[PDB]
Amino acid sequence: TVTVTYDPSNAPSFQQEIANAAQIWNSSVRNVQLRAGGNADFSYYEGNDSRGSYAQTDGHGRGYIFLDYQQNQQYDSTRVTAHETGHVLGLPDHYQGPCSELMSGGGPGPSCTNPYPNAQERSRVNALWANG
Ligand SMILES: [Ca+2]
Ligand SMILES: [Zn+2]
Repeated sequence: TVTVTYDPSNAPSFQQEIANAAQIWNSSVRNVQLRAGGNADFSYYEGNDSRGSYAQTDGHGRGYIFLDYQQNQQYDSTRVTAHETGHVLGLPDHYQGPCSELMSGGGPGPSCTNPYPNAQERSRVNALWANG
């Protein structure tokens, strides 16, 4: 198991939802775990961007996530935050997917509140982190 360290301190409005998203990923996958702490690999920020939330990441643990205020009010914020964290873990956008896919993001609309990755998404993250 590898540990990826995140810094939540620059997204003060989202502390509970970041904790929730980290606990959802930690409860779902075996080969990587997320922990808050110093000398972090990736960081969370907040603000306004009409495009919504986004991730600037290499897809293997590094970079940052921007959490947009409007998207996190109109959609379930746990799903949004867990979704963007999925990009840092290596998973791509799949907007045409159903609500049971976390990586379909906002595609299924604001009635979809599911923040958990499905079995295939879990398997893919485990394989991407199998060798660190
Ligand atoms: Ca929620
Ligand atoms: Zn996405």
